[PDB]
Amino acid sequence: MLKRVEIFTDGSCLGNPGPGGYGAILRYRGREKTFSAGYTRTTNNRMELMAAIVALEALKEHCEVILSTDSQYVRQGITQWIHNWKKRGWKKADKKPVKNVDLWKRLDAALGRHKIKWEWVKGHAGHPENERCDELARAAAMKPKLEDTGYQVEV
Repeated sequence: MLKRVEIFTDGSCLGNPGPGGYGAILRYRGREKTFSAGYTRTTNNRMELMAAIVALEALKEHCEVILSTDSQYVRQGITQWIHNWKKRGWKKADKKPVKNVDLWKRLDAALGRHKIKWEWVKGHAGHPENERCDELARAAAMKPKLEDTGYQVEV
């Protein structure tokens, strides 16, 4: 019987773009482990992705993951865009590069190593783990220690 793990993620910025942060809760057999980190300058989308990335990468063996988030950016990514992007070797129709391809590739990579089961949520109501993640992300964004080297900023 494959290890079953639940993952909750959320990421955001104190003004977008701006100081950002993410928070993830990885639960297993009633025991939970927290994950968080703050960056000097980044965007909401990157954080939403980072959260899922770090959590998934934390796993050290094949598992059955039940990933839950309220991020539409990640939702649409996984549900639609992600498939088409890979076909065109990571490049939109108008030849423009896909945004945050660095993090997307990383997420995809991590995803393929487990049996994911996505669960898209609406608000905080009836979703305590997620609310908690949001809390983690904000606190981390208050005093960021890391730096998002993959963030371009751009003129």
